[PDB]
Amino acid sequence: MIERYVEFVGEHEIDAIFKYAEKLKDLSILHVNSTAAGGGVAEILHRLVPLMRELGLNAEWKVIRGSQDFFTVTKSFHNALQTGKGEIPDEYFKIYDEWQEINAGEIPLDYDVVFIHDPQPAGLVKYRKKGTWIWRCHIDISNPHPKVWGFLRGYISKYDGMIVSIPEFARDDLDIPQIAIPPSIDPLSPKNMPLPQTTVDRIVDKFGVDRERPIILQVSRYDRAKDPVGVIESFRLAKRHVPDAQLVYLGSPDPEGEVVYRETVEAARGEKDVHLLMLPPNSHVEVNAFQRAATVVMQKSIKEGFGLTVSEALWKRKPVIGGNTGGIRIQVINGVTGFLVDSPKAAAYYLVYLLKNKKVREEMGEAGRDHVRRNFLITQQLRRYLMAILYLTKRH
Repeated sequence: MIERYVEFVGEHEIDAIFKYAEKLKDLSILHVNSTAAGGGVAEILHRLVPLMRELGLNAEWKVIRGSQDFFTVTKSFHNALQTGKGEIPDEYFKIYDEWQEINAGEIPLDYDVVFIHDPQPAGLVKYRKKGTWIWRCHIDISNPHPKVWGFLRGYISKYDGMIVSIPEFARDDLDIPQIAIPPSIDPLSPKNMPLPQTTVDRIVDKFGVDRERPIILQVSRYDRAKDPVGVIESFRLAKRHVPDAQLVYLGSPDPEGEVVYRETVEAARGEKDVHLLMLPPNSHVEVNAFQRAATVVMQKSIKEGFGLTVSEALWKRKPVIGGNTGGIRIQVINGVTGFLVDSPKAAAYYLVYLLKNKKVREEMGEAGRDHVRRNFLITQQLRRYLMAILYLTKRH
């Protein structure tokens, strides 16, 4: 409930939210993405859409369907757009388009406002009627594979507006409005709520991790973009100087991903104190408990549109060692809320610095929680989302 947020952000932001929502009460809003389970987008929508309806907005959230072929194509597009690299068969474009049509027939699109999340449903804009169409981009499109980008830009050019996570993802080759809105954490979700010590203790012990010794935690999938191998390498460098330290890689189960996990177990071979965990999706309380038991959190991404796991860690007063890329850079303020690093070596250096400097850790943790309170709580994202709808629907 919106009132419960006053203790975090204060009445001014809450009154402004209600004021904006008053001007939108008569609009029908559709959100579309490609998954209702796990990932940053699903986790935002699961908290953001219910808050919209409580404000009395008519907001609906539909998820596309696809074959396993379809998700091979979209995962190759994702990696292409973020890395700038890859070999894309022309067949991939055909499969994408087919599933846009299947999905258009099965999804009524007659809304005043349509939000399409990420590249997977971006092709639905070919079946647009009227209203205001907004492309919500959650990925790094600063330096994309030019063919996958050129194809996807075909569709993006047909939208009325576009939301990116940080301003650095705004494109020069697009002349539609491009609005920077950082994602956010819901401080009252199961992922972020306060837990009793009894629950933290109980969940951390269940996975054989020792609470009496320092815990280094990365929460992320076993994807190349999260660099699980580099995190193990960072940890093995640090272990020479912090012998008690434990590593917990808390992941979720693609054939590329099964190889990454494989390489991670291999890079970890010879270390008892490395825990490569594999939790079912929606293990929110378990992620909460691990983030609260952690001494230091890593998010050593090679590419990251934002990385909610960073704001989650900072909110629980944990310093983060972040990959110097994408939206990690607005969450990790170097020397203040954590350290930005370009290599496993520099990650290792800062792991050792933070594990040996308790007062600095605790102080960065307080600065971390304060940075999230002012910038990355759901109420901030909701206010800016309402402001964007109001702005773009008045241009039509």
